[PDB]
Amino acid sequence: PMPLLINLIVSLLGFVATVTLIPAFRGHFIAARLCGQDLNKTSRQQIPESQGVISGAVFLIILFCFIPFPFLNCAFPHHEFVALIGALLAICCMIFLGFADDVLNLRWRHKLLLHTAASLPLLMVYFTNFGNTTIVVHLDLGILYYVYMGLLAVFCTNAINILAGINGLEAGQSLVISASIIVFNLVELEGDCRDDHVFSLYFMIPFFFTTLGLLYHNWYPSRVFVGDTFCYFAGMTFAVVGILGHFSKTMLLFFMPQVFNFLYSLPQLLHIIPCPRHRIPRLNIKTGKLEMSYSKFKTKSLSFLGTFILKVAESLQLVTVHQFTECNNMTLINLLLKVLGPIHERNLTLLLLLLQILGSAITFSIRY
Amino acid sequence: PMPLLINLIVSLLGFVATVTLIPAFRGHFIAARLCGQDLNKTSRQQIPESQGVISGAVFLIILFCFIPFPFLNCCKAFPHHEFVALIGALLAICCMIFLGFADDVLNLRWRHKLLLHTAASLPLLMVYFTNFGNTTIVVHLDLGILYYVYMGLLAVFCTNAINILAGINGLEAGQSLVISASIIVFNLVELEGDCRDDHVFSLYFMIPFFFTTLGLLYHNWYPSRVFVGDTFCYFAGMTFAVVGILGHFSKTMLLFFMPQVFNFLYSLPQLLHIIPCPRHRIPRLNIKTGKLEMSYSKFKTKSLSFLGTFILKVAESLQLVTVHQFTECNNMTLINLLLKVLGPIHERNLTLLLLLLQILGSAITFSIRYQLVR
Ligand SMILES: CC(=O)N[C@H]1[C@@H](O[C@@H]2O[C@H](C[C@@H](O)[C@H]3O[C@@H](n4ccc(=O)[nH]c4=O)[C@H](O)[C@@H]3O)[C@H](O)[C@H](O)[C@H]2NC(=O)/C=C/CCCCCCCCC(C)C)O[C@H](CO)[C@@H](O)[C@@H]1O
Ligand SMILES: CC(=O)N[C@H]1[C@@H](O[C@@H]2O[C@H](C[C@@H](O)[C@H]3O[C@@H](n4ccc(=O)[nH]c4=O)[C@H](O)[C@@H]3O)[C@H](O)[C@H](O)[C@H]2NC(=O)/C=C/CCCCCCCCC(C)C)O[C@H](CO)[C@@H](O)[C@@H]1O
Repeated sequence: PMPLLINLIVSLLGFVATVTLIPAFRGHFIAARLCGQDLNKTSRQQIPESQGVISGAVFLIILFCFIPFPFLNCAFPHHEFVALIGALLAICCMIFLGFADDVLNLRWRHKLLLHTAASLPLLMVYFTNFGNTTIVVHLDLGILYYVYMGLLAVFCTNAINILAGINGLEAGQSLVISASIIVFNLVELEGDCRDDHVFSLYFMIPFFFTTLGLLYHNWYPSRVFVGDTFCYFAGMTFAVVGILGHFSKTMLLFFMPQVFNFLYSLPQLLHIIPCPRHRIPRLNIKTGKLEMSYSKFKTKSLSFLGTFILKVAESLQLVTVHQFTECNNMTLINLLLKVLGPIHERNLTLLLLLLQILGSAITFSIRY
Repeated sequence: PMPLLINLIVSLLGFVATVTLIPAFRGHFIAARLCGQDLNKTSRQQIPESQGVISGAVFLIILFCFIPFPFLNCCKAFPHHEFVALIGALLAICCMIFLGFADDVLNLRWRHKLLLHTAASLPLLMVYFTNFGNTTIVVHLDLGILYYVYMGLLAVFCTNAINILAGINGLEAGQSLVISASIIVFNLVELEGDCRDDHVFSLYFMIPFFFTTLGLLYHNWYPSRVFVGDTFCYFAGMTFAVVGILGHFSKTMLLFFMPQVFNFLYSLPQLLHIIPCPRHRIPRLNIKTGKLEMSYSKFKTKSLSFLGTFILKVAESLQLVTVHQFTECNNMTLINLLLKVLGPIHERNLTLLLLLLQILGSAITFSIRYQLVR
């Protein structure tokens, strides 16, 4: 089709724009103190933080210019245009919130409230355009359905965020997921539901190419860091395409390593097991590779429920406790390291991307 | 009406939210090093910058929560066009808040800022086309694509028109509040007239803006405890451009922009770099007096091109610019011009004077609109 072709053109041009603009603005970011040190590397220099903003900005630009082409000589259909503009509002709000958060370092409560408020537009569009709240069981979920979507949105913004820390991972898994969703959209295009999946494509192709431009700089050695800007941006874009596309189940299935990491980290997130500020592997100076990390805490003080959960985990061979208590920091990165010992940062990132691809293949096998 | 009542309620709640949250987040801003030095006082301390974002944030929140209330049981056919007007306008405003915040953090160049103003203005034009589409000026000529240009530039004007008229305390938020209040009165008067949907839309976007900006002014007033920054400048300008464009009273609105239009044109020679343009063209405080005096731009005459010398000679002829002899030319901004007309004025008094002049401009606009005695 012409719309998809134009979309691809502007998407490639936007990729070029991102790759070009990142270094042009480096001085700006550095002067603004928007930078962070590579915690998993020996050098202690600063590295541009919240680079996603540039990519994010470009992304918006692209869509802002691409809105008209689907409607060339098309009683105008205000509802599809409403879907587009509302989705763009949600995404823009989320990019803006991520950039703000990185500069300001907001507490978790602030984060969650702003996530919900910025997620409302998705519910607006969904209600006005589609507004179906029934799941096969056939039970009509009602208001709770909206809640679900809401939560889903939040999840997508924060899940990708917590599965981070090693060089190049964030944008990498984001790209794998985006590509899988693109393939799924193209397959289902010939099927019964075609408009939903071409919408998902409209939003996915430019995201894919811009995120690629960002990963170009973010790959090991990381010359830049993407930050909450990008994390929340990608999360919300995925939530949008999945919700308005009516394949949130397939998407969540694409979110397998993310879901597993989130649930695995759930005791720390809820303060059951003490949650350090940074829960990433520790580079061993001698090895030249990433070992696991631990949470050290006074044993007796811990709540009873926490001790019980930790004992269950030790029974299941998930946590390598060294009883003070030194529990193994529970993130997917550290779990891969525990199963396969010390791994180089680049190699570990690559392994994680490959596992994501395997999850996508499993999902495709389930659907088909 | 129920929607306007709910709007007023949530607007007052948002005013409280702003006045409360502004000081609460000061630690975040300071720690992030987002602050500026108060150039018009002897103190050297830092003041949190871009606090407008907070207001902006609250603003968005309010409208995100207010979108449903206009449509209550609004028949199986929902009107997507009023809804898209709302949503597109909010996309533009949010994009603009975001642009101002990122610009204050990054200190972007003029080219970058203007380009992004255009790109963030596109949603407004999309809404206008899909919903209204009229491109005829009653002067009766079809402007065609140029109308879309006009609105575009108009948007890009507003965002910047408030930004350049700044520097003293409370001028940005103050003039923005005067404008918003006058536009609210205009919307209410015209509410009972022929065009009710356009003006109730203007109200929807104006009332919460007025009250959140009031929350910001509470702290921004002299002595300034906060700075609003490009975030608030762009946010306000773009909200105004939205209500005016989609409200179909851009002429009346521009008439409300009399101080800002005059200050923009009067600054035009320096903006175009014909006459050398300093990075800050604010009135220089006098340490002895304690009042604000004019500021000049010093430069070698030889470098100055023929056109610049001509403009300067014309200005001197009209008694608009003071020139001494290298050569120094009075900085051209409405603040410096009022100081030329009235000599030294204290900071607070000068701010209040500019607000009063803004009120007079609004009154003139009402007289012209309704053919009333001045
Ligand atoms: C707690 C946690 O996981 N923290 C992570 C999380 O922390 C966030 O970090 C961010 C910064 C981090 O990226 C730093 O790592 C450095 N870095 C990054 C790459 C790199 O290659 N090298 C490098 O040095 C680099 O300096 C960079 O500043 C940020 O501060 C967040 O505020 C911080 N916490 C959260 O988001 C909490 C977000 C709260 C999430 C709430 C979840 C709610 C979901 C509910 C859904 C449900 C209701 C449906 O991500 C970090 C990634 O490194 C982890 O180290 C850290 O352990
Ligand atoms: C050039 C100019 O006007 N500069 C101004 C303009 O410059 C901007 O300044 C800002 C900084 C200013 O807020 C500082 O003043 C201090 N301050 C602030 C309040 C206060 O109460 N007390 C105080 O001390 C405080 O430290 C604060 O950091 C900012 O850097 C902008 O990027 C800067 N450039 C522009 O606007 C360019 C704007 C480009 C204009 C583009 C116009 C194009 C319009 C075209 C329309 C057409 C298409 C129809 O605004 C300043 C306001 O103070 C002036 O000092 C300065 O002289």
